[PDB]
Amino acid sequence: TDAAITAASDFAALEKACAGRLGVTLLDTASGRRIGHRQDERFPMCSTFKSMLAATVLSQAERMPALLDRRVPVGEADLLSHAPVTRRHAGKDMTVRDLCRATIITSDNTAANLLFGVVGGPPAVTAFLRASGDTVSRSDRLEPELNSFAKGDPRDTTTPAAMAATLQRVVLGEVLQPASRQQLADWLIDNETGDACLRAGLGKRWRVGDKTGSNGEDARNDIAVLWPVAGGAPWVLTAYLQAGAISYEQRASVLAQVGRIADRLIG
Amino acid sequence: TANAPTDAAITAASDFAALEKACAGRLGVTLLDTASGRRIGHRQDERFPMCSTFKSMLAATVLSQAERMPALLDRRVPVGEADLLSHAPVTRRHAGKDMTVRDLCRATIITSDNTAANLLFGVVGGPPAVTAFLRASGDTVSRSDRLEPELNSFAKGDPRDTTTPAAMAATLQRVVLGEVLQPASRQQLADWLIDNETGDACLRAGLGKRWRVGDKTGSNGEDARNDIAVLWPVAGGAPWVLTAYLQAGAISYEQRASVLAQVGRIADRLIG
Repeated sequence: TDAAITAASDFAALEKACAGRLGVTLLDTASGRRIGHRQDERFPMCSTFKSMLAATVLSQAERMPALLDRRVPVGEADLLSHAPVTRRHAGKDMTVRDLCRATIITSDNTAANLLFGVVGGPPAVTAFLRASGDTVSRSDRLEPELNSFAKGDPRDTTTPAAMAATLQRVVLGEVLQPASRQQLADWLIDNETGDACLRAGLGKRWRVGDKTGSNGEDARNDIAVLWPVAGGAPWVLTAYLQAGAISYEQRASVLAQVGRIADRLIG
Repeated sequence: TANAPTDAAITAASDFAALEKACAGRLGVTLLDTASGRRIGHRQDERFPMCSTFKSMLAATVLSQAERMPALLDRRVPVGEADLLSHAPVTRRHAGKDMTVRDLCRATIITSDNTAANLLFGVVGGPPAVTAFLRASGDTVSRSDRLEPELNSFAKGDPRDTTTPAAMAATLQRVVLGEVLQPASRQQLADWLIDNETGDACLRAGLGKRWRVGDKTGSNGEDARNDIAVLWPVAGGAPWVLTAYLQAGAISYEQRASVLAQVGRIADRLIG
């Protein structure tokens, strides 16, 4: 129940309260120390992969800067469910840069597929991940098929620990040039879809950038970079959950509770 | 001339003059057919406060300068706690760090963000740079004079930060649809207008599905509520421009939006 979610003082109790499978990594970027729960098990990325699709675009634009201003057409036939920004531009076109922003802050699925076309598909995103040092996460399909998950099928999956290390390297490290990583961070900070997830459980001391993901079966995820507003080293927090026995809304509550527990662990 | 305006009298009005009488206000409208140049309207040459509608031209000014220094759009500007104003829905998230000029442009068009507008004035040379851009584009009427939030103040006979419906309609045509900016600039500006999030209850509420609409609103805490828009026919054809400026202090803030929605309904009937 809702009461059991709210009473949970550690990740195992939280997982038991929703009868699900929860994967979490909390990473202190100053020390490299991590606090995890099932952090090496695979979970479907769902829309959390869009953060790295955008990063792949920025990385390609470092060698061809006009790429971000290139315009790609949006057709009525390309519209998928949940395409809030691209739907306004059907019959005309959008810049690659505005497609990146849209796919991160509203999770627009049509934007994502158009950007896959621009960067060279799931192999391009996988190549960027490997190049960045991540040998675990992988992109294999487009929207909306990538949201499918089956135990033992590693397509479009990551682990909480791998994704936390990758967020650190790509958003905070040297994989991208400073201008590119700052643009990516700003999009994560402007995210609109995560207000009921990790952000709901985190206190005012953090500036948060995050990207959510979900599918229609049982998965609800949120990955985040937390910058201390007062200054200091950021933390990274990834949270992946599969819990088919509770409602969509209750899955957000579980993620909010992850944020509350994490905030206590950092102190 | 209404002694006690109601929602019902507003939605019953079928022409601009009757709509003005129903809300006991002062309404300025210009509906411009870009293919023939003809205009239909009301008080088209009287001055009204721009309020936030000027941001469309602040963004156009930035783009015009960036055509000559392209790195300008990627320059990052710090957002300080001290820069934050009451309406800062996007810049509040970035206080203590910085934002690109391009993202500040986006924020000031599609939200109520006033801090973004002041940071951008710092980059371009202030209100005088916006006025100079307007003059070079052929507008001899519109003028930018003050920073936020003072520019939203209006007094009869004080022309600071004002325009007229006819002047702004012509300027929107030249800037959004014409050759004042380079194609890539004008398309970026159109896309920001199309993405606007503050105007759902204003002109858009009165306009039918046959139009793709970009718009920019503006209002103050006294009696002004405005919305300027470019209407592209989804099926294809020539766009129309519609500017609407309202002062109506006898009705509530929410009812001022209803008056603009009714302008939209009337206009849609007039275009046929």
